[PDB]
Amino acid sequence: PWTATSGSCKGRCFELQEVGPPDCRCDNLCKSYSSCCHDFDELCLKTARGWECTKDRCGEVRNEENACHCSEDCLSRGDCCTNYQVVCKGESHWVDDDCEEIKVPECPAGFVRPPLIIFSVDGFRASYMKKGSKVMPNIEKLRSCGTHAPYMRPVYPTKTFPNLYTLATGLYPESHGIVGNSMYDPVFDASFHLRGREKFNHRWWGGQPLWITATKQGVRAGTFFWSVSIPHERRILTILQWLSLPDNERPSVYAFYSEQPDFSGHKYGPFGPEMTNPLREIDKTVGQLMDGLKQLRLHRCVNVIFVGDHGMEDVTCDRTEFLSNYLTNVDDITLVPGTLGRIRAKSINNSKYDPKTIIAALTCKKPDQHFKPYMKQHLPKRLHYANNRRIEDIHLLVDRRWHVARKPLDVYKKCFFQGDHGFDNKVNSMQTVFVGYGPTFKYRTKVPPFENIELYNVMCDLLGLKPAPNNGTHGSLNHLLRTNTFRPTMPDEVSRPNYPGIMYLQSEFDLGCTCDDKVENKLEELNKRLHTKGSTKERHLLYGRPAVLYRTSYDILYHTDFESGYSEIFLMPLWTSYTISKQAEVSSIPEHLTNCVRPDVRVSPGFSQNCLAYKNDKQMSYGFLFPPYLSSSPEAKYDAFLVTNMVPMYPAFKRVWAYFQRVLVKKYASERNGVNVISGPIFDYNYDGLRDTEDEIKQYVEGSSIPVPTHYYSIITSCLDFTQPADKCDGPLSVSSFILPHRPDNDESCNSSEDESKWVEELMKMHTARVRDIEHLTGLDFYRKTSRSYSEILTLKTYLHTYES
Ligand SMILES: *[C@@H]1O[C@H](CO)[C@@H](O[C@@H]2O[C@H](CO)[C@@H](O[C@@H]3O[C@H](CO[C@H]4O[C@H](CO)[C@@H](O)[C@H](O[C@H]5O[C@H](CO)[C@@H](O)[C@H](O)[C@@H]5O[C@H]5O[C@H](CO)[C@@H](O)[C@H](O)[C@@H]5O)[C@@H]4O)[C@@H](O)[C@H](O[C@H]4O[C@H](CO)[C@@H](O)[C@H](O)[C@@H]4O[C@H]4O[C@H](CO)[C@@H](O)[C@H](O)[C@@H]4O)[C@@H]3O)[C@H](O)[C@H]2NC(C)=O)[C@H](O)[C@H]1NC(C)=O
Ligand SMILES: Cc1noc(-c2cnc(N[C@@H]3Cc4ccc(Cl)cc4C3)nc2)n1
Ligand SMILES: [Ca+2]
Ligand SMILES: [Ca+2]
Ligand SMILES: [K+]
Ligand code: NA
Ligand SMILES: [Zn+2]
Repeated sequence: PWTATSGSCKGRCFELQEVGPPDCRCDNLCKSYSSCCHDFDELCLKTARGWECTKDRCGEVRNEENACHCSEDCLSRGDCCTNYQVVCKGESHWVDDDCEEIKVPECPAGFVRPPLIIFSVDGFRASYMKKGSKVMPNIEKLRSCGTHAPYMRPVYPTKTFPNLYTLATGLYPESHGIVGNSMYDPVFDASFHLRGREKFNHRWWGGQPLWITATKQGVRAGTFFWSVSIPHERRILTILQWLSLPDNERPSVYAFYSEQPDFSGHKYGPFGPEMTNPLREIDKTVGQLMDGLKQLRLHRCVNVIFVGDHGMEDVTCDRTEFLSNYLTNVDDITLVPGTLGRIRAKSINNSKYDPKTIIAALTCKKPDQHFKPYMKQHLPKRLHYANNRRIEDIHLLVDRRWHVARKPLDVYKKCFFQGDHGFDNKVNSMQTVFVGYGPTFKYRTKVPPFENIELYNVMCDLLGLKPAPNNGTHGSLNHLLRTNTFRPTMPDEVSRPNYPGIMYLQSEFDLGCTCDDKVENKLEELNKRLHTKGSTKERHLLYGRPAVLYRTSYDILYHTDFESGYSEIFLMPLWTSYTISKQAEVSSIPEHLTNCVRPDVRVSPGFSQNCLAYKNDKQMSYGFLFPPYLSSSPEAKYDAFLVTNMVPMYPAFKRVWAYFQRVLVKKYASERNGVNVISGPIFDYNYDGLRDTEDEIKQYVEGSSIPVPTHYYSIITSCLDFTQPADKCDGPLSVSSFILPHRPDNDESCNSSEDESKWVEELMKMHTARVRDIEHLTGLDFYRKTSRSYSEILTLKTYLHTYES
């Protein structure tokens, strides 16, 4: 691509509209494209006399060659050194001023809205805010005076370009398309890398990033990307100069980026003694910006976000696993290596390549194996890492502190490095930072940790923009904001339930089921009638019926111990809701009821499962959504064996489910002072994170229309103040949820030959989920009827229980 570098940057330095080749460029990215005009360094990257005013420069004659000015005309030109008022005019550094609440924007005449400045730092691990506090006074003041989270959760993989582009779009990497720092797109037949020019091609970058959302809605944006050779001081000066533009030309949104502390963290590890200086230098850059804003009378006008992309872990060349120690055929694969693995065939002409044999050769083969293979559809759903053709079918999830590589020579013909990142985004070392400071943010406010996919919505709220469709939950971060909150309405219910009564005689059913239940009292007869009409429903359905947000046919079924929403289309519940008090007792399935399945006289035979299909299907068994172990009485236990409570389960999966139901539910009720459980199936055969329609289901119980779930979920809710029982909670709630994969083996669990007490809870913790994850996968809307604010409930639905110490 040819450039006419003989043009000039005169009057165009850091121009905001980029110009078309062959014309030469003067914008903050021209260096990256080898396209700057011949005089860009001379005019636009001045360095003379450095970055600071000194007493002797005060009131100097302007010399246009100087990097920044200390002349009397510099404030009107907008090009003072950032410490000009401190050195020359007796002013204090911003960091030395007391924190004073910004109740309203205090903006210069002609400012239509508070500008937003995003100050992005690469590799800034969450714990640096505490561990580095003594050397980061400007950042500690933003943090203590503004709104801060103890940490912000990045997206997987915890790499730079996936995370920065998620910050910009509100999208998961599988949706925006930047699924790694390295990628092959088989449709394009094209490779994306950190080095080189392919990564500039727009076809890689999907969604709508914030600078485009702004520009389309009439809000002007600074260019967010900076060529690496532009010094940080010059990036700050360029932002301050843009903020001095005339009102009609001046952007409202800006970004600064620092390559530190990531650059040093790779060399020295996250807490290497060499890491103090990079933290001090980032802090000094924040101080330049804040002093510069104070000079422009913008320090009580601009909203500042201080945010990282990911953290940093200790990783050394010696902690590398080699695929050459597992695979015979190592020359027949291409590996994307490091802190994750992605595997595909080296040649699409090789008809000997078999993913199943590769997976099996990588599965629990060495006792302390430091990675686990997955077909991407079997990855924890909370990673949202499958629905992109750029994500290879075979994935390796690498243990924190480790790498994977194809063969040893890859590690020494490429130890050097002491830090790296990329691992599972629930890993503590990978967590990063969020601070918001300014008029629109709250004052001296802590907020709970949240995910970086939520920030795009908030940045849109700060700018008065309608966000493009994204994976945030708009409103979930309203508690960060003083004003500009977004006040969503609950989605409208699409399908109303049927409330069937007794409509069928037992002999109408030819389901091939049997139950030893022929055992016969007017006291207990009215009572069973009241329980079937919903007399215990306020105990077992604590937060209202889930709303069904798509068109379908389903029945509400009431029972003593549980309530369900029973799909006549999928022949099983969409949800089953029950409450277990701290005092509840566990019981056995009585010997005479081991194989008991009972026709439900409220549901037609034609909308029922049948036991014959399970008998004939030699791979598939069944379980129950409401656990028979937690029946309130022997009489109530018969309800748990209704055919309307049965769901298809592989034997291997029933090991996990029966341990959850028999041991773990009661443990959680004990620990949390009661729990409310909502359980159900999920169908996601196209791994898009969204509810399947019936025509997407790939597997049925043999000989039947009974669809097989890809996953089983549970939502486990209790009172945040555990001095109140789950069923009498006046205040905020506490939730944990999971999305367990419905697999025919426990190959994921290397210790599965051992007692469930040694592996099942570990599996469940890996498959922890947000309620929102379950909403996407089911088309249900939970917590419709609480005493809590809708924004509070949205925050609850985005909560992830991480199980990190
Ligand atoms: C996270 O939030 C995001 C954003 O909301 C959610 O993603 C949305 O999900 C929708 C459902 O999966 C999806 O809607 C589809 O849009 C199709 C048009 O798509 C283009 O236009 C939009 C708007 O500008 C654009 O954003 C799209 O961008 C994608 O594709 C480009 C490359 O083409 C990428 O650069 C970009 O990164 C992005 O890729 C991602 O999404 C695509 C799917 O669009 C994936 O395949 C990628 O892997 C990656 O994840 C596009 O440029 C529209 O055509 C669809 O409608 C079809 O389906 C319905 C089914 O009923 C049918 O009625 C229609 O007739 C049509 O069917 C016909 O085509 C079928 C497929 O060829 C065919 O099989 C049939 O037989 C028919 O011929 C559909 O509406 C929307 O695009 C995305 N948007 C984004 C940004 O990803 C996401 O779900 C959220 N995640 C969670 C878990 O909640
Ligand atoms: C070489 C090289 N490798 O990386 C970079 C680089 C990375 N990032 C930026 N700017 C970021 C992009 C972004 C996205 C979203 C938000 Cl909210 C803020 C920001 C600022 N500039 C350059 N140059
Ligand atoms: Ca990074
Ligand atoms: Ca799906
Ligand atoms: K069977
Ligand atoms: Na196993
Ligand atoms: Zn890095």
